[PDB]
Amino acid sequence: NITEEFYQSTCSAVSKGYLSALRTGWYTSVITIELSNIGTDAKVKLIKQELDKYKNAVTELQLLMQSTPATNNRAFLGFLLGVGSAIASGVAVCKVLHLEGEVNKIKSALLSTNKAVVSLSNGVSVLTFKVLDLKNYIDKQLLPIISNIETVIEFQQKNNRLLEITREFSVNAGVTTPVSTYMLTNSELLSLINDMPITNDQKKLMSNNVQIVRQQSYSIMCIIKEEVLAYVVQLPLYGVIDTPCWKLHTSPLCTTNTKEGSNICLTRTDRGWYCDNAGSVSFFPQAETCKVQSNRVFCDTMNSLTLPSEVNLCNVDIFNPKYDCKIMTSKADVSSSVITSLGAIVSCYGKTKCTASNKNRGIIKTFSNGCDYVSNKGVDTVSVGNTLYYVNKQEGKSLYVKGEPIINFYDPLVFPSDEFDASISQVNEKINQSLAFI
Amino acid sequence: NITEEFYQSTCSAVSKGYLSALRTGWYTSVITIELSNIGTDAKVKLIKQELDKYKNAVTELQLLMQSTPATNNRAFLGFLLGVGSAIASGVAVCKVLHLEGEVNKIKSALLSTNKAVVSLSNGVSVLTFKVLDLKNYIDKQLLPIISNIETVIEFQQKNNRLLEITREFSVNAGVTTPVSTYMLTNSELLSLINDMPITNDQKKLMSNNVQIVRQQSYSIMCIIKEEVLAYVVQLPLYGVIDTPCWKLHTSPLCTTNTKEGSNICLTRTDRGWYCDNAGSVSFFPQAETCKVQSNRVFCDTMNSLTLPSEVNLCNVDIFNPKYDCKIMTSKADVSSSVITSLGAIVSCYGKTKCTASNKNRGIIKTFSNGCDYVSNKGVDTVSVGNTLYYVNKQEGKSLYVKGEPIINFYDPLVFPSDEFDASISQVNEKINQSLAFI
Amino acid sequence: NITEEFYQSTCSAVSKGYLSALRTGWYTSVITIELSNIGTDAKVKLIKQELDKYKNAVTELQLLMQSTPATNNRAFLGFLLGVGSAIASGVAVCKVLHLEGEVNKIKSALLSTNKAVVSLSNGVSVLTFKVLDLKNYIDKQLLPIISNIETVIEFQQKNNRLLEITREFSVNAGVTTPVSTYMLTNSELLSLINDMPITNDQKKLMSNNVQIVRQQSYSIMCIIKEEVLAYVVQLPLYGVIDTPCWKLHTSPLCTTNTKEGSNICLTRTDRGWYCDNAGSVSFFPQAETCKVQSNRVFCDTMNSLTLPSEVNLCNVDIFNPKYDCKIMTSKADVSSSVITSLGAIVSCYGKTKCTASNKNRGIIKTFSNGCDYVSNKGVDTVSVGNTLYYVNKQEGKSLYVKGEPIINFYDPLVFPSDEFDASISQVNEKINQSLAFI
Ligand SMILES: Cc1ccc(O)c(Cn2c(NC3CCN(CCN)CC3)nc3c(C)cccc32)n1
Ligand code: NI
Ligand code: NI
Ligand code: NI
Repeated sequence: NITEEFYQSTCSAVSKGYLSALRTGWYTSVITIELSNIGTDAKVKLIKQELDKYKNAVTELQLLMQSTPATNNRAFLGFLLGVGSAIASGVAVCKVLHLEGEVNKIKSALLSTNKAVVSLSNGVSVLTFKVLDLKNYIDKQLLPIISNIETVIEFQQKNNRLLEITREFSVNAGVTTPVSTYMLTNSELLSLINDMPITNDQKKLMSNNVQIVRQQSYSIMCIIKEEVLAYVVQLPLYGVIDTPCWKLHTSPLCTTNTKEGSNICLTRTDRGWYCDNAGSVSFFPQAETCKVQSNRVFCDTMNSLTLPSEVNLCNVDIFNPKYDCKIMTSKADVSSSVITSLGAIVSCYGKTKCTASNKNRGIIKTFSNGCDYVSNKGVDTVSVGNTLYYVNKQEGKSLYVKGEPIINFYDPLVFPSDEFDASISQVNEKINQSLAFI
Repeated sequence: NITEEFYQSTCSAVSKGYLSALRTGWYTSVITIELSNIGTDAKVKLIKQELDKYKNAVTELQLLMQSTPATNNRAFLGFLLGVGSAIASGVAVCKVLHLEGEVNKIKSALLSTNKAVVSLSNGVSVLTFKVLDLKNYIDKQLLPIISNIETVIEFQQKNNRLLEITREFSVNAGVTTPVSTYMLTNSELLSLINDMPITNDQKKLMSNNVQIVRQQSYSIMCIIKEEVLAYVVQLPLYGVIDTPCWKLHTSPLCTTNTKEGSNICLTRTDRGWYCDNAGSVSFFPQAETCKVQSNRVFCDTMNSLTLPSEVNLCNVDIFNPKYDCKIMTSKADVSSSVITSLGAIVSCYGKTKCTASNKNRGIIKTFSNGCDYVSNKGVDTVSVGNTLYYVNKQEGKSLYVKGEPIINFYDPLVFPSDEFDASISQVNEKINQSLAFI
Repeated sequence: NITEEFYQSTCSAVSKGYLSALRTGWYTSVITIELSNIGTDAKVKLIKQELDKYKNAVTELQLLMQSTPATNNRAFLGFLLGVGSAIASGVAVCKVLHLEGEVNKIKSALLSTNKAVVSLSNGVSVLTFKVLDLKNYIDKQLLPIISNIETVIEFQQKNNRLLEITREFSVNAGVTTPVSTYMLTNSELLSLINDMPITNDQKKLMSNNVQIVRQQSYSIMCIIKEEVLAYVVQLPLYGVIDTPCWKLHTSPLCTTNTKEGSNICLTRTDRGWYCDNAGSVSFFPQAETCKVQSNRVFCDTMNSLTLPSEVNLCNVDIFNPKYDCKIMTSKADVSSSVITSLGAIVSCYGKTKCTASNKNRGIIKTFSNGCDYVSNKGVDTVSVGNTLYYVNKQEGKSLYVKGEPIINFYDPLVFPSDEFDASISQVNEKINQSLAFI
């Protein structure tokens, strides 16, 4: 049940009713492909051509794995975030696979089965998968060599996966995300998730959202040694599930004076996704880092700040004494809209045409200067200047919470007009300094 | 006919002569694939293997469509933009396809033809396409079952499109962009555009720029129901065509005093693409959101601000009284270049080596400290410090408009040196306050 | 030998021991595919179907090349960078290939061989490659037409490369990066690099890092004329190799007073990669633009500033008189971590739980309020609030350099709390102004 409240006083809107799925950790599995260490007619020539693609793929992956895997790591409020190393857990597992005897343990565990748990030498208990046995196919079906065309067809089919895995790694420098169906087919991933040491709620959540799991996973090319090709697939652990989440939408709140350039603006800067988490609130300032599936929101705690739950008071009383609510100030009174979950915020200033329309009937509301809001019931589009926005047509109730725009409480003569990483208190602090000198 | 003017007074350059193609709206088409609801030798075994890939693909897409489609939406002057919901129109059409009887209308309309217009239950008139009839192939060619190898080959060819469509959706969570040739082949797209309810100028523009149309389109996986696979392809509507566009390039303008750290800088912040549109100017602050093809510039109005055409006065008189031109200030006198359409802006400060070269002859100009410009006639590269820039070799005339750098009109002692979202008036406003106290 | 030093005084850490590979220029090669200008049974029907895919691909590429190739160009300290035109060199070479007689020279040079150097009409000496002769296959093997199935199989294999090259160009508007194995196979690229007019150190570096070369290259679709398909592959020139590089990591340094909101913060803004280069330092403010492979760091000089080597003094004495070290100030005392090459910086403020753990033993350190650091020896994870960071497990020694946090030297009453593009001197300059008025 999605709902939404718009706050006329602060030109912001909160969408409630979502359930969390937060990636809090990683699980590393080792996916393996067993390799073969190895007068012409037309059908044998096609076999030699496909066999050469196989050798080249192996040679290509071996040349690729002469270097340690790595990505590119750093050194509205997104600049406040820290800097992780996303594949550091997978790379550490991959580093263990280079120790002597380590690959042999995996090779031995997968001798009689395709699915095995192996505890590596450093105590890490990883699930191991043999997804393709090219050794057994090439040795039992191609080493006999003249032959037939159904072997040519079948060999192209079994080799194609190796060639595609190699292509993906070649244009991604050994590290891919999302994890394609060549790295792990849909059935392999589902059975991997089923055999995973996770709870029953996590298995259902991951199985019902495999496409999201793929986007939150990495495939890390690891080693080719002793006829074994191994890459680490690093899967999300969802350690926070089904807690309340809400999306804060903000838009500029300006005065609407007639004289151009005499207008002052403020904007709440704490927009993003918010999820209750372990007694605090996980705040994701760049809401584009989260993916929404029905009422479930998938985020990654690496792109979050951990905040006191009092941050929610900015939505009811931005002047509350318990949390210093974050705002920016400006003079730029430019018009724009923010499409919310259940409606649209319109910040209409100057001489801009701002309307809301219905498909069949056309314009049904003309906005006046200021910040205003329309629900998605009976509305299909919104227009701000030359920009047409379609609104979301999801079901749910909106509440318009009336209140005076807080920008009216500020005297333009002492208003600090270029504050970015600011708050209610910092702006009051600067006002009182300009007031002292006059 | 592309032309360019450089303004020495403000360290900026405008490239004129371009024609617009602005995505103002969306058109939603429903693309359908008709599905089949269904002792071994070598050729039959290959058929069973390909048939299993088909079942798995269907099963995979069905598991994928258990959730509502969505992307990731937000909550130099790009921070001023609003926030749309790019696939909200497609998702709304897709939501209608889940109503009872809706899929049946599409199935019936496409019974005797592959191209049909269907008015959905909510009055939306959508064009509908059947691009692949796997039902008829599997039922009339594979249900008879021993057989031959040309059936194995042909079935792999017809099934491959379904498998690739499924792969794309699987690593993109049901929403792809650009729209690949598997979603819609080049011929299907061209005939879709031809049968579209659009003007003749729009049909020619889209047909001559299909690769751009692909990049501005989305494919939204929708429903598998009653042996019909349907995905919505959401195509751009170019409601603004052939209006004048120009690209504003800006670069830092600093004083060139000898004492390090005594220099003050300003930079015009209104760089981006500008297109005349419906009596105003559509401003795209993140010029990387537009794609240039010859003299045609393709943009998306969702990444624009609608501005008074008086904003063009900042290029002739930055101190004009009709528009408050946007600038930032700093002390960071770092060297850099901006490659323009027809030349290069060089901001050379401190001890940096800045030159312009020709392929055959080498260095032909050494820049002195300040902001300067060179046309692309006779120039192939520009070097600022350890950075080599190739210049664009497109044809067209540049004009160097002489004038005193406006940074010279500012007294460094009262110059506000960390203004970002500022303007000419805001900076004068702050100067007069620091002047009052001294 | 990677090493790291943490500076408690400034909440920053430097990772030393890396070797550079800086793309300083571009090399343009012309890759060519020779084209053919051209009652049914089952095997001939499959041949006609594959032949139609071939015609459509040619027709598609011809329609694509009716426009000039282009990308999307612009107009912590990344905003200081200039703006290049990445494919301007390739596009210029491609423009020459449209002059009359130019394609014929290439066609003639590659008549008896697949590898040739051709000097174009404007004096550019480009290496030219014929990677696929579909003309000779279609004319000598398919123009004879009933036939066999091994021809159907072989023709699908030889045509597939053309179809995939066409797909890539179709969803990328004629410009791809990275350069896939369809544009240039691994062997073709290696032999291209070997025949390149570059030094022996550059050949080894590029050959041992082809996957990185691919990511730093572009493929530019160019011309279809006189049965020749030509695209320009634009390869990086690494003109700076094996100079020292180091990564600067920064994190917020705040006071740790008990009263909420009374804390002041500063953060060094000069984080990024740094490489010695030609007497200066190449600074890459967006460290995600560089790719690390073992101890080699690959960057692109287009995303760099050229700085005096004195910028390194900010790591030893941020108050040094030779370079004005860049900082930002704020009041936002939010907790976060920065994962470094060999450890983790923890900025722990307020009521946040901050710990460091080992896989087997659990929590081994609890951080107190302030900025602190832990090496990756014996540490596997770090937790700041609800965010778990895995640390990098690479080998190397860390040094903890003790010193008083410089934030303690600032009186909060005159501390400028919203400076972004600031420096040590600018902040002192503002403090002395607020001090004068009190
Ligand atoms: C890329 C970039 C470059 C330069 C820069 O500053 C910023 C940060 N920044 C500031 N900074 C403020 C400005 C005035 N302040 C002066 C105190 N009266 C100083 C620091 N205002 C901003 C606004 C409004 C929008 C987006 C970013 C903003 N980002
Ligand atoms: Ni829209
Ligand atoms: Ni360049
Ligand atoms: Ni991590």
